[PDB]
This record gives sequence, C-alpha cells and structure tokens, in this order.
Amino acid sequence: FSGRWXWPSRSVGCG
Amino acid sequence: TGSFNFGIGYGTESGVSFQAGVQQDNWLGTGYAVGINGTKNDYQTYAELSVTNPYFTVDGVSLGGRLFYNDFQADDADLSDYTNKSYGTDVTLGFPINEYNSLRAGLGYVHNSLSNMQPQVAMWRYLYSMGEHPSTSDQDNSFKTDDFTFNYGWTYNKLDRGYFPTDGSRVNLTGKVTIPGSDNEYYKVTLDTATYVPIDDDHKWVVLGRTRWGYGDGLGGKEMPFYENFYAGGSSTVRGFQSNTIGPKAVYFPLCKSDDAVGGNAMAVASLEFITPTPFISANSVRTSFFWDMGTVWDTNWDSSQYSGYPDYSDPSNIRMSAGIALQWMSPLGPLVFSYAQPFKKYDGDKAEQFQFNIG
Amino acid sequence: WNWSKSF
Ligand SMILES: CCCC[P+](CCCC)(CCCC)CCCC
Ligand SMILES: CCCC[P+](CCCC)(CCCC)CCCC
Repeated sequence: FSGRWXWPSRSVGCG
Repeated sequence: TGSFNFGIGYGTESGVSFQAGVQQDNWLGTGYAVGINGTKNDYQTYAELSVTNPYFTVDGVSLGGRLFYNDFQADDADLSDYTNKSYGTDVTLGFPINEYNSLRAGLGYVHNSLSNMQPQVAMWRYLYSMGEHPSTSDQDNSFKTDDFTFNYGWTYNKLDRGYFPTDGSRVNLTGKVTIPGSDNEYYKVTLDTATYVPIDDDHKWVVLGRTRWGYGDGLGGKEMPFYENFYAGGSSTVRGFQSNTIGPKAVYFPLCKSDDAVGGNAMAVASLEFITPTPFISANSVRTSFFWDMGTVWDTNWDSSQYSGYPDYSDPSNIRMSAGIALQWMSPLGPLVFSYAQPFKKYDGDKAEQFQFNIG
Repeated sequence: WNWSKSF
C-alpha cells in the first residue's frame, strides 16, 4: 500500500 | 462526497491481512483528497494520513503529502529477528509525460527505531560502519536513525487491459538517495518489468516474461541499512520457496550458521510464464499458467576472507529455480491466486513451500 | 474481499 503510485515504499513487501 | 472501506485477505506469506480507510475527495473544498488508511498483517502494520491533489496544475501534475507509521517485526516475516518501528512524512510530485509514461520526484523524512536485534554478522557489520558497537551477547539494544531522501520513479504502462493482460508491458523504476544531514548515506534502485506477448490471434495463449532488479549500497564507508534490504522467495518473486528465504542467512554470535534469511543489498528475479486456456469448462474469469521462476539475493559487503568457514554470501551466482502451475480467478472473496511449484534448484538453508495462495 | 461505502 505505502509504495503505490506516486509514493515511495515505506513497508516491507511494497517496493 | 467521500467514502470509507474495510478489507480482509488471506495468503501464505502475510497470513490474515486487514485494510481500512476513510477518504474524502475535495475535503473542505480545498481540491485535496484527504485519506486515512491502515493495513495490518502477520508481520507488519502500516498507517498514513494523506492529502492529494491530482490536478496541482490544470495539466495533471499531482501533489501528494503524507504522514506515515510502519511497524515491522522481522521474525514474523521469516527473517532473523528485529523490530523496526518507523514514522515520517513524504511530499511527492507526479508528472504525466504521455499516455503510457509518468514520472515522480519527492522528498522524504523517516525516523527508524531498531530494537530486538539478535546479534549477527551482516547486521553488526552495518552497525559498525555507522559508528555503533552494541553487545554481541544479548538482544537488549536500540539503534535510531533519521533520514532525509530524494525519491524518484518512472511508471510505464501499455498493457491492453489491467485484469488478465494479454499484450504489452508494465515497467516500474524506483530510486532514492539520502540527502546530507541523514544518519544513513546510501542509494537504492528497483526495476520491475512484466511483458505479455500473445501467441495466437484470440490472445488465449500468452507468454509473460517478468524481471525484478534491486540494487542499493552505501555512499562513503557506511552501508545501506539492513532494514532496506531486498528479499526474494514467495508467490510474487520465486514460487515454491518460502517468503524471503532466498539469499544470505544469519551468522549469529555465540560464529553460528543458520537458515534464517536476512535479505541483501542486491537482488535479481526472472520468470518465464506460459498462460494457456483453462482446461475443463469455459473463460474470461480464469487464468491458467505454467512457469519457470528464478532469483538470487546477495550481500555485496559480505567479507568471505574473514568468514571462509561460511558460505560466500557476496556471491550472486547462487540462482534459485522453480517450476510450477498457477491459477488466477476473480472469486466472490476477491482476486485469488494459487500456485503449486517445485524448487528444482535450492541452496543450503533455503526453505521450500510448494503450495502458495493469496486471496484479496 | 473489500467493502466500500460512500457518504
Ligand atoms: C488542506 C489542503 C491541503 C493544503 P497544502 C497540501 C500540501 C501537500 C504536500 C497546499 C500547499 C500548496 C503550496 C499545505 C497545507 C499546510 C499545512
Ligand atoms: C529487463 C527486461 C527483460 C525483458 P524480456 C526480453 C526478451 C528479449 C527481447 C525477458 C524476461 C525474463 C525471461 C521479455 C520477455 C517477454 C516474454
């Protein structure tokens, strides 16, 4: 969820 | 005007996953969509408050701002134990380039709180590179960092359709680099590609090629923090292997081998998949496929000379491989993916997990 | 599964 467009990933499994 | 949501999923890697959110588009007439969202699974909890204007300019340049928190428990993600509680804020700008390409650039602040670290070589080597020297005989420790980063991304999407694509490509490139003033000093880049090539006229026989590349490293004598490591293994990378199992394993301090994955600063995943028509009754709701998955995770700073009695974790050539069958279906409980795969190339300490599934 | 209700 945290790394969805247009955000950088902040959670493991979201890169 | 607004909306709210709650979701429940289930998968082999995440266990039961929960999701909840409240969104108010055009909150107070500001032109900004305000969202409060949270996720929780077996190893991680995430929450954010976002403020977003998809039309920051009348041409579609978007602006996003958020406050976030993340709690990650590494033993629950089948890694060597540590707790990483983080919080921060991100500001991001999205730029439409054309129909298929968008760019993004942003600035981020994150505070990381590391604790419950079971002393191990790679982790302790990173800590030593930061000027930190915690005890190697106990898990009673604390390590805090504050990082300022420049973030960027590129998304390419020319798929014929979003659900069950048959033709075209999806490319996602992400990057980040710390800004002077951060405790950490590193960069990290990711590239994901998916390409669907239809064989027949009716697009019922499709070839999917997928790649995943990850590389990060420290600038100066500092290393990339282990809590930014890449992982491989599981339903979304190399099927037939337990989540995050591929790559380096922890070497604990009493010199102590193990099968607990730690991740690494370099990763490469590749996959060839043949989507075929679903056998038995027929047809647009089921996707059957046969795959060949491969992947490797390594530690470029692993000192093999100092630890010659251990496997060389800086070696990228330990390519894991698996073969199997997958089934996708839009079920009344959400999207469903089931796979049965067999690791036909594994290395010491790798954990196998033949049947894998995800719901939602 | 995901349930979503507007207001
Ligand atoms: C409340 C509606 C959103 C206002 P702004 C959203 C910024 C996101 C990065 C508009 C800034 C324009 C220059 C800033 C608000 C400050 C507290
Ligand atoms: C770094 C992007 C590589 C894309 P591929 C290149 C094919 C040659 C033109 C290889 C994917 C893994 C096997 C696309 C495969 C499509 C079926």
